[PDB]
Amino acid sequence: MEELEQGLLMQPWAWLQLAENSLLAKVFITKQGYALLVSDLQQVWHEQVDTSVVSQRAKELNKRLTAPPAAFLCH
Amino acid sequence: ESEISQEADDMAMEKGKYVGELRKALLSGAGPADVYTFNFSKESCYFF
Repeated sequence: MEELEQGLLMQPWAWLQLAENSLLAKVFITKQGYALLVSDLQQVWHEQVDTSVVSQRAKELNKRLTAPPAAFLCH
Repeated sequence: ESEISQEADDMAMEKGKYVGELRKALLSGAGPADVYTFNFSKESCYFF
C-alpha cells in the first residue's frame, strides 16, 4: 500500500463536478489498488483500497463481471 | 421472458439494451469493437 500514499503525497489537486456540487480531489491508482483524498473545502475525506477490495466490490457492484482487478483499476 | 429480465436486472441494464447485447452476441450482430467469447462443458452441458 505505502507506495500509493507516497504517490498520493506527490499528486496534484484537481477539480471535479456534479450538478452544482464540486470537489477537490487527488488519486493515485496502480495495479495494486488506489489511494484517494477528497475535499469540499470544508471537510477532507480519505480511502485506500487493495486488490481484494477491488475484486469484492466490483463483483458486488457488477455481479456477472469477471475480470482480475487490474482491468477495474486501469478503467 | 423472465430469465432474460432477471439476467439484465441483476446487471442493472435496460431490457432491450441488454437485448441489444444478446443480439450482438448470439445473432452475429457484433461490430469490430465487440469481442465475444463462448464457453461450454459438454460434460456438464453448461454454456456461458
